[PDB]
Amino acid sequence: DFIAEANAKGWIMAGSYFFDLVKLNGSATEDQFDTGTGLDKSSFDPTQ
Amino acid sequence: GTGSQIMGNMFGVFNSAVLALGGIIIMYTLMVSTMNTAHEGQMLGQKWSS
Repeated sequence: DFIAEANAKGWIMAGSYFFDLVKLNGSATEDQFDTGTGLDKSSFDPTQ
Repeated sequence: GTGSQIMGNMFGVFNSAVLALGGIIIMYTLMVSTMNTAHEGQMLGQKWSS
């Protein structure tokens, strides 16, 4: 989608699309477990 | 090879650009050649054959 906006912008900002171009050029030249559940924030103390 | 054809397209567009520019230079040198030919009176210069 950035191509049309780049056309609207011109050339004095071309490099701002650099990595975008990269992740396009790759596309032409080329289970998970939970995290942050917060049971670590729990606490147990026997001395109480 | 089999790499991305970005070179092919960019060389084509830049090639066509320089054809347009260079051709404009050929019109320029063409009027130069013609006015030299008119001034001298002989065909297309005297240093090179026609």
